[PDB]
Amino acid sequence: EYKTKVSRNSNMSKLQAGYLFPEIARRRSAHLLKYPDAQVISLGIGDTTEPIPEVITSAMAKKAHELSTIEGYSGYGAEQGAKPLRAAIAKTFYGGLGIGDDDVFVSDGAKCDISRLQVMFGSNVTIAVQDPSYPAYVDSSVIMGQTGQFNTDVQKYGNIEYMRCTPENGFFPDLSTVGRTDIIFFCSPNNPTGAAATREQLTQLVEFAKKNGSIIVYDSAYAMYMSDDNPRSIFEIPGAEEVAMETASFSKYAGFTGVRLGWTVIPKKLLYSDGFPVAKDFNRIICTCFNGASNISQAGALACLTPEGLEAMHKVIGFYKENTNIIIDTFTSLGYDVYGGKNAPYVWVHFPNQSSWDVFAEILEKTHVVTTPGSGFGPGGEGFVRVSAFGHRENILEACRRFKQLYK
Amino acid sequence: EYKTKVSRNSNMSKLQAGYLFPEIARRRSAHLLKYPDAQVISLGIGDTTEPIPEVITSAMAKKAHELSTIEGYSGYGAEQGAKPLRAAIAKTFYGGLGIGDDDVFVSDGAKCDISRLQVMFGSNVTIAVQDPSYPAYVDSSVIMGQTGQFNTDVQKYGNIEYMRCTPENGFFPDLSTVGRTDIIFFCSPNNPTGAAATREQLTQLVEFAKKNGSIIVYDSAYAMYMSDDNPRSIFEIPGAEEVAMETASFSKYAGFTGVRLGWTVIPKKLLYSDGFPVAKDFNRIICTCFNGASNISQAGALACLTPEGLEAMHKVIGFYKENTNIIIDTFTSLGYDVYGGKNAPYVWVHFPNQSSWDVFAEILEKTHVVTTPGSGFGPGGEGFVRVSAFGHRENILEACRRFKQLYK
Ligand SMILES: *Cc1c(COP(=O)(O)O)cnc(C)c1O
Repeated sequence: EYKTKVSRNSNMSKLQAGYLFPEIARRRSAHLLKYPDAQVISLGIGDTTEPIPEVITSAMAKKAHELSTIEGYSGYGAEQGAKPLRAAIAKTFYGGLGIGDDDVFVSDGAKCDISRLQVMFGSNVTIAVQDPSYPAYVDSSVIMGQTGQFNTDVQKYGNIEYMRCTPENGFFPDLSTVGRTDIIFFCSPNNPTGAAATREQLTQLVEFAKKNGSIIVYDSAYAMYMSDDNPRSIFEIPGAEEVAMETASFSKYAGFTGVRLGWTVIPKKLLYSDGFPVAKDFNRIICTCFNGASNISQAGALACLTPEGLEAMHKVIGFYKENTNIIIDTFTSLGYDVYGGKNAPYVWVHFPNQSSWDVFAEILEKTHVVTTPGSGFGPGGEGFVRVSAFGHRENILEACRRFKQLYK
Repeated sequence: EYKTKVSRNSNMSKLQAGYLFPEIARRRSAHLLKYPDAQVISLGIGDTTEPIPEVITSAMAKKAHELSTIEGYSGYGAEQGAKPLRAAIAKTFYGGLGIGDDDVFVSDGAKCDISRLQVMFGSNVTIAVQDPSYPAYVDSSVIMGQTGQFNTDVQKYGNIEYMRCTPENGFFPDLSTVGRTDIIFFCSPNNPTGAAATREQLTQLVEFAKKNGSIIVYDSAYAMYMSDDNPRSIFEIPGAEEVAMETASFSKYAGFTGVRLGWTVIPKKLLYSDGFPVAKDFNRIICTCFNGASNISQAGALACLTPEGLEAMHKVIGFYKENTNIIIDTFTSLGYDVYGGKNAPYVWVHFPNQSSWDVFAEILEKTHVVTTPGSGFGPGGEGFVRVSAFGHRENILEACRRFKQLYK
């Protein structure tokens, strides 16, 4: 029984358990083993369910055809992203906010941007996250050697600042009790709570980062579901250009979850403590560690940033916000406290006194509905469950009538 | 100017000057500011130039049309890649070599595979690479914390074993001179040299990884260009499954360079010194730090692994193999030592008593042909130049009459 002499990466061993999502999918592969005929409805992973609009798919199909012509054939392409696409993103999403074409970095998706940022920052930085938050920030940090071990008494990795975002503080932390770090990851609208920060809130966030000499990594993945009058971008806060970057994705807006495109914006005025432009480093990482987003997907996102493309996406965003209103109403009618739902395609449901893993297991077994337990998302966390609103209309109506049968 | 309080990642300051291909791209733009009317032919960056075979692009297109239907809409994940694709890759390139479906991890390409591997390994391993070798292994190693500083005397980074590969050893390390490392990056058919390890050399390498307790990262990106009767996979060497993983790309066979599809194979018996399965850590990385190759790229890759697919790839590999014989004929008829171009789309031309940067500057200046100086690939390296065989036939032909003009 042979073994090499290379030691496992000790940051891999720190990881408490497997990644939240494959584990949920694991738990559900198991349920369809126990019950091969169960009509399983999945509102677990925020996985878009509608076709991509024909305006996007034609662009992609035509790009594929053109690769078989001498004149349409491209090859390797700027790994920063096609220039017309960087421009279109700058203008569409950041026009009037001080961002140029050269500040946008197109990628194969935000999960990949996140880990690209993390290799760039290195393992000598400390980080803060919202609690609860999206598990890829915490997990990438452990992986990169930014942390200590996991403490099972608090449910926290050591050396990470966890910023409690609760129903009682509007899901915004009390920044007077948050310890300085190098990096602050901020998701708005938040996954899993659905909370979108206010102009005044983000104002404080910028001031805080500016006082502590921190970088904010702002995740606007969901910002197109905004209903309230709140910034969609951090760069709307004057002074964000000296302390902030933004990551986003086409997945939620265009349904590109299997299709794969995002970007990150690093402004010319984000500098490390020696004056070295942070953008200059991310560019160096992108050239050595990534090979550029797919040219078919880039033609895709290009067609998105057009009157028709934007119309198409508004429609699909409207469909999901309806599903979410339906989910909100069902749990409200059943007597539960539900947050989120206004500014994001998922709802955040309080089950007081119960473990969220237990709730998840109950709903799954009795209803054949997949949800996501809150403590998948950090210690603040327990016992909320995130219910996602990405399903066909019939599927959400039926999941909803299941939750109705189940609860009193 | 305002500056944050976070320090630059010291692994990025280690790096330097500033990635080779940008460096050549500059000198190419500089050159054209000098010769505005100049007909510049690029035999530089190894980049595919023929259209993707129709049978591929049709598959990719049809996939794109399908994302706009209820039936054929997808969504996320299985970031390991789709089952049928992993199956087809296992069967087609590793049939008979003990490799299961589950050992194959589909990625969006070989540069992103080295990223993910290097993060899985962590900052604490040491690495051996061939000298000259493809920059991505070296630069990614620096980025990850694996080296010390660059030494301008010898032109190498501290803490890397550079395994020299020269005319005098027929471009294979003399392994009894090679110090132990944790990882050995090994590319055959090699880039830049075009040299493909023999069955007896690869057996020597595995036996060396076995006694040193090392991991081989075998790079078969050019394996489909093999002409000599040499193993195309490391897994052809009995015992490789205990000490080797393999990394490949569709970029150089279907011209996927701008489309983006690769894979990495990790056998079941590859373990760390504590008995832990390397593949498991890899699966954890790909799950948390990547979101999968594109569904459209996967559909393309699947169309390749079919009789028509394979027929198409052979015809393109053949086109470029004919380009490369013409390059060899011409340098050889001109008196030089010319290496590779038998098992690879690269010729390795010896220009003794000159620096490769000057031969490059000379060729570029006086013929309007871009090459790649051998020194961009490491000290061993000096002074060859690499000539790529990817371009249109007329372009290769024209560059070749231009070489004759130029030489003695
Ligand atoms: C082209 C090439 C690869 C493939 O890179 P992709 O990211 O798939 O394009 C890998 N290794 C070497 C040495 C190469 O030349």
